[PDB]
Amino acid sequence: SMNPPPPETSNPNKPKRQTNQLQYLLRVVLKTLWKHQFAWPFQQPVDAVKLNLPDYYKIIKTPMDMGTIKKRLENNYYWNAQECIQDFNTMFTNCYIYNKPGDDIVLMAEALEKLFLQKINELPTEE
Amino acid sequence: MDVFLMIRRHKTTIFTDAKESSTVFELKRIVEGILKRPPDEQRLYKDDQLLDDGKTLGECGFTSQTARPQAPATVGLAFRADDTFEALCIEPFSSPPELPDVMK
Amino acid sequence: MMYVKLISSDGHEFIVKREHALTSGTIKAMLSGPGTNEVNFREIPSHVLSKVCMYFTYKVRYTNSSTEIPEFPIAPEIALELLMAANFLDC
Amino acid sequence: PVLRSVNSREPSQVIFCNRSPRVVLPVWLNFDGEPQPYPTLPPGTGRRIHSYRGHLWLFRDAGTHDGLLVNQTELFVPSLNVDGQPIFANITLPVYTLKERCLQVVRSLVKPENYRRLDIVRSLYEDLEDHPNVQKDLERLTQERIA
Repeated sequence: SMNPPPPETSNPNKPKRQTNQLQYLLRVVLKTLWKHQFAWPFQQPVDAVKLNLPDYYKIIKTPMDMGTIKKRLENNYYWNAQECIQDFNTMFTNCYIYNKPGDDIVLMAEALEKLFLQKINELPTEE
Repeated sequence: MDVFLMIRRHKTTIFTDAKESSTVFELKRIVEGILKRPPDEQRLYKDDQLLDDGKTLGECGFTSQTARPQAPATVGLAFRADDTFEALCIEPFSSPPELPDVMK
Repeated sequence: MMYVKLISSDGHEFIVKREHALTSGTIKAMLSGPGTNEVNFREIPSHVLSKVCMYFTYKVRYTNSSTEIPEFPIAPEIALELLMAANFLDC
Repeated sequence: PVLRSVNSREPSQVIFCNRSPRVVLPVWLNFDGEPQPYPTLPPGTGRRIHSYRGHLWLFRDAGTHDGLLVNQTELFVPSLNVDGQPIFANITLPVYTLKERCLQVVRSLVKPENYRRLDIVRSLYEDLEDHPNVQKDLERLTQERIA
């Protein structure tokens, strides 16, 4: 269809890991963003068929959403905190690529990103 | 428009409304209907200023903008006492307690 | 224009339109069964009862308005006593 | 399913106008009747938005979730536009009961963990803790609609 399969959340050929920083990213960072009033557009992959966005997956080469990130954390997909943080950044960046600078969805993403940056600023040192 | 009033004397408060265009005397008629003393036994005041019977409430400086239902304007009332009028005397309401610390 | 007298614990008397005082379910109950135009409140002081009367005026003016309405303002210092009064008065 | 949007796919332009002193959170009830909040309106502001015939809206205070009115009612559903005229949604305060307005101000002043340090009758503690809740107002409104 217009819609590609979503990013993989589990890959047997990719080393799995857990650290106290990845736990914090699931239990504090992802949880806080997931519960935000404006999380809903970001909770699952962009459905370009339903939203009638025939160019979305032509413009966005590395799709990412918080549903994918949640499942990646819960399945220990990430090697370290940086890998997980990269996925959150990709999600924000994709929104900013596809949408106009004053768009409603961009203001929602900026609100989540501000909160995201505040929470990862308190990331525990690895221990 | 309408002006929302509190007419106060001693420990009496009347909540009423009237028009900017209505007169001080008309307000005394309202007081008469309620406290059963005629206009000639009443002096009305805005702060310490005696109001003339013939003036409209608007001419006295009452306005719809400053006499709201939720924040009515005060009219002082003094009653005749035989050969004199009593001094305007509006008894204060009680006081709340100190604000609790948990309310900042 | 029927008025009723509401009397505070500390002895202030408040004279309000009957229709306005009927905003309170408690006052409505207290005046029910004519077959009484004065109500005593042994536990509501004057600073609170005054503010309650302003609420009655506000409610009747703005209920069923088709357009915008202002906020009913409450100073922090009176909020707990006004909450107790409102709970007692069912308004 | 009672309170949900119909999937009409028939566009309807709507003006949201915040004539309250609150920051307003517009909330769309989706096709499964689940709330989807949209960008907030500052007091005294408005904007023109794309909705659809038989889509269902409610409005709340973005900070407290206090309920607001729209065109004097709890819920908004637009018509089709006549000759492309926009449909107006006038968002206002309700007349809160004095008790609810008092609960709003106390909640605005006191942290929930301190509610039980206020000297007020105990029953008022439960009242303070019972925060305005869209889910609970939707259950009450769905009750009303059955009747």
